Amino acid sequence: ENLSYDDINIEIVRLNAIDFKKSWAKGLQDLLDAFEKQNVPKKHSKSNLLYQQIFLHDKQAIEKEETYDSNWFPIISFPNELRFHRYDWRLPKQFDVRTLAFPAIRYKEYLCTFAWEYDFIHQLPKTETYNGQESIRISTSDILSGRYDTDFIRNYECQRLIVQLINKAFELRMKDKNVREYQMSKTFAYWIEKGKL
Amino acid sequence: AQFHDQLKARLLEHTIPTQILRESTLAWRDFKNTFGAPIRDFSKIEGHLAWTISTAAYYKAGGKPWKLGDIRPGVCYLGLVYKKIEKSKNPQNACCAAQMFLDNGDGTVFKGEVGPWYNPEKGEYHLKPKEAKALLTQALESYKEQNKSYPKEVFIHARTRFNDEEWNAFNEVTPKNTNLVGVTITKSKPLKLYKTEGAFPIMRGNAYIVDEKKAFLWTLGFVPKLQSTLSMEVPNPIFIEINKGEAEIQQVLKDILALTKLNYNACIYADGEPVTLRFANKIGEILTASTEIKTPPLAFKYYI
Amino acid sequence: IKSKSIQHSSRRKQGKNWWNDKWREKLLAFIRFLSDDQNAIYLNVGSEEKILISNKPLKFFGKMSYVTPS
Amino acid sequence: MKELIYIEEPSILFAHGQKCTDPRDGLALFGPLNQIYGIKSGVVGTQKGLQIFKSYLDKIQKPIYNHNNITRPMFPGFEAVFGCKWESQNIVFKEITDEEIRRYLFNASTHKRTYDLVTLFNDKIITANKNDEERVDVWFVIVPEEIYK
DNA sequence: TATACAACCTACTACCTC
RNA sequence: UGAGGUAGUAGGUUGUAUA
Ligand SMILES: [Mg+2]
Repeated sequence: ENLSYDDINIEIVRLNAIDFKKSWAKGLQDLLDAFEKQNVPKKHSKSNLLYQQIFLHDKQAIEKEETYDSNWFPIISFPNELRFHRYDWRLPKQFDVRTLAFPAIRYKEYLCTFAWEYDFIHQLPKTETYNGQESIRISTSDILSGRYDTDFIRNYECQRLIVQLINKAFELRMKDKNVREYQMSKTFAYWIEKGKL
Repeated sequence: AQFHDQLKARLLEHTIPTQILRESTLAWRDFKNTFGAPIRDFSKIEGHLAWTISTAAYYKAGGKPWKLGDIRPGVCYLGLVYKKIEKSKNPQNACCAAQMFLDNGDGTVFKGEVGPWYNPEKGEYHLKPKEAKALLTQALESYKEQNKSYPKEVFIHARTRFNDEEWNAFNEVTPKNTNLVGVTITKSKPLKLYKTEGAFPIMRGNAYIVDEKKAFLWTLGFVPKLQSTLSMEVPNPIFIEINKGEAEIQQVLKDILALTKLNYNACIYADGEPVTLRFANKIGEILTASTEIKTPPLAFKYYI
Repeated sequence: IKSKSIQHSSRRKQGKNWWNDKWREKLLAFIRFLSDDQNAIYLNVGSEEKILISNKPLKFFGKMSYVTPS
Repeated sequence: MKELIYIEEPSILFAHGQKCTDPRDGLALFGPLNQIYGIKSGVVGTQKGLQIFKSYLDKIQKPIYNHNNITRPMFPGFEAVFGCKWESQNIVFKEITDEEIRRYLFNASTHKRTYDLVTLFNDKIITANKNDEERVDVWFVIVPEEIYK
């Protein structure tokens, strides 16, 4: 590769040269192509496999466009506001927030029952609360950075709470459908039966 | 597993290369499975077995099969792996490293920084300031001894994240003109890119960038040259994050792939994970079975 | 089946014959089976509110690919 | 629709300063990077293990093929690929008698039996290392079938 | 200190070979 | 342990919030 094209000796610079400078394999493949073109004579699978190996020494990828599916199913909309209700003395201390119709958490110092909606009746029918003390936060600032963080709840916790609500809501929803349950190590699996479909 | 690690540990004490071969591997037709069928039949892959065994034997006798060429000159790649030592004293966590760098003749130096630095907590897969200082100082001194100069950059990668105490200790040790970059390589986050039309999976080398500091890399899948797949059942990508550092997300991915192309223990196209971490895990598995070696050898022949 | 081993030894047996297509179509069909609306699935997070998940997963595309073998 | 970037596959060097991506093909065409002159082997195991090892070592001196020679490149042979002499004739042997394995393997605790087998094998290896004149570059441990279980 | 979660970590057995 | 990969199972730790 240190021999300039302006320095090649006469009677060679006008011929058709094969480039072994970059890689010897490409040069050898070009040599074999030239030999096979101009009917060069040649004579137990040690050479057929060898020839295939030389040919496939570089099966480079092509500039072809492809489209790939994923398993990340997106969420197109959220409820407008995330609510925080008092329900003090109307919710027993020895009563878990699970086994309840709607996804609710009892997180933070007070203002428990983190659910998106009201109507936990027939399960704790105190039905006597003052809605003025309830705290309401916009889900837009919770998910999308913003100034949703305060001394009440910082932004990081405010999102790990929403992920918990979604993971619970999926579990409660996937029970009015027509599937049964399987218990894995750390999660639940949903499968369809034989009679259905 | 008790036999192999103990044998390697004592021969490590005596520094003797060794290789364990089962009788079923070398002669698989003799050991049938009570039904006239070999338990492990190598009929269709009899040449791959020979490739692997010959390459391993050649490497263990002091010979280089190949070397890496496209790697940034002036950087050090360190891989930290934690193994749980819980036998008598406490559920301690030992840290074993592996170092790779290339300069002064285009040669490749692939060793392992050893002398496991412990941490006496049940969890806490991190290093206290003194142990981190010792680790970085030893790696830097080894590089300076080999290259007669200090590294321009250091590329620390691990399967766990780094905390501010460890990074402050590292920056305290590091010289005036040396930069440090931390990378965390998780392996099993749930992303699976299916191909819409064909019955063959996504190609190897495709990378998806989710942010200026995080990206996915497909180190497995369908490779054009071999016309086959490096895995099965819709290969899984790996997750790369630039934790505690300042660098570009493309150079990191290129370096990760280059590191994946260094598996001497087997003769394959490439492996999913970088080899600097796999060899560190092997070193840890070998060491934790022994009893308090003072200064273990750093060469890879004795371990693998 | 009330055993944790014969299910592993059957999962590993059955998964060997399934490739890109047989996983993709099955996952998409299972997701579409649950959906109530033609384009979303309803999660009742309350008596008046709900969370919708799109029926069609995220799609990626690239400019470099390979010629599929026969 | 998100865009996926592509990273070109790295290249590993071989003999003569040449480049490739598949180590098997690169070794087959060009060869290794350095010159060790031969591998003087040493076997530890029963006599049947020695016979198995010698048979395999003689087998790998000549070409071996697979079913798909594109998915898995063939093996030319040891000396053709590496340029090294690794032969069955120059083998140093240290024998583990059947009585020793029968005595040590049976009974005892799961830890004790493993410690006993490791002690036996490594005592043989170390004693051969320090109390012998013949050089052994790499030692091969041909583990019998019963020791594994 | 112990029990309800989301986010991260390691360590084993059992089954495949394209 | 000639190797590589896929999946299952078991536990643990930190940051909240409670009893
Ligand atoms: Mg090995």
